[PDB]
Amino acid sequence: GRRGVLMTLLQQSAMTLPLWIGKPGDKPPPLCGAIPASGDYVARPGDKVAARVKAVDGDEQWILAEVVSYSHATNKYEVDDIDEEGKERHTLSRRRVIPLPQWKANPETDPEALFQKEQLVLALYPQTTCFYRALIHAPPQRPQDDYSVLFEDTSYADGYSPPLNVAQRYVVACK
Amino acid sequence: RGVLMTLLQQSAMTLPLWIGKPGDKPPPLCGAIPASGDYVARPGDKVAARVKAVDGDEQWILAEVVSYSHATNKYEVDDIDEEGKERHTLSRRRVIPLPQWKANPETDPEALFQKEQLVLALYPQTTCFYRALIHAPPQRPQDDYSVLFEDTSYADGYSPPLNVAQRYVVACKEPK
Amino acid sequence: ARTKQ
Amino acid sequence: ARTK
Repeated sequence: GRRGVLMTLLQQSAMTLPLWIGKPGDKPPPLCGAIPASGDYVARPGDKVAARVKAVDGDEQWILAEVVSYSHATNKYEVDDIDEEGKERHTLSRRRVIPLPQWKANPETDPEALFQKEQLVLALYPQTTCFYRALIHAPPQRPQDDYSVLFEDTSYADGYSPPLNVAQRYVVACK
Repeated sequence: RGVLMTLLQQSAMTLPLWIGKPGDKPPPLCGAIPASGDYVARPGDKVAARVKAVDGDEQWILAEVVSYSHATNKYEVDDIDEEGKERHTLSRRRVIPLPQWKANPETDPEALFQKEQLVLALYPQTTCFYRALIHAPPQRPQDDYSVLFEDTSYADGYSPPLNVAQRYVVACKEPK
Repeated sequence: ARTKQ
Repeated sequence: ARTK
């Protein structure tokens, strides 16, 4: 059903993220791990993004989405929710779209392309398709590993969740 | 040397704030916003330049672009210290453009580096860039970043917080 | 989308 | 260049 479909989709996208394999001298490119997109970057149809969308009842969420189009006439994206239950294709300004990384960084060769401990990020929360503010708790040690993060969470007396794991595909800058 | 530092500090000071307009986003090279894809720095622009010494040692230095050649896809840059033989011919990936505007904390905090971000930062009283973590972004238009430099002379590997101007903090293109 | 509950 |  829907719940299984969604969680499978997340795994597919996280696992298939290619690892950046440079040779001596090469630097990790924009959109490898934590390396930001170039200024004026425009994501392509099919690219995964975090997209800041409002509901009809007003609450803003960063959702997992895919680019459908970009109009240079209006400087707006169209994006589709990764969930089929999200029946609205959203028109969004650039500041409402964060491209997900297109490579994983290998901690063993390019650790500068990982977020540092205690950096603020947006991260996909487990069992959801949405991104929320978190601090990095630990970077991945090996290419297969997730980050661990502490989500901001007001249900905890100290305001943070326990460490929760999030794949490199699903951790982006919070600016 | 004294005069050099005076000019360098003035260059940090005179970097204009991006004012922009309400409703707008900051341009490439405002503060931490990266250069556009396939950007070529212009003659006279300030850059961090990665210079390989004859013995192989690699150092990012403050420099000024002299030219760019489509023939070779290389820059010439001049070491800011203007001393001896100042000129270097360098690949594009050895040149990071410095910001062309200060990001105003009061209007464009999204264009500042954030706490714990790894950066290359100009070390005080030098013309060289080194790896550092952001300790605090500025909160006033005129204020510096506070950064912790990597520094092996400390047991814990980091300097106390040191101030570095927005002109002189860029994305970290250097392995440890 | 599925949000945090 | 002036180094640290």
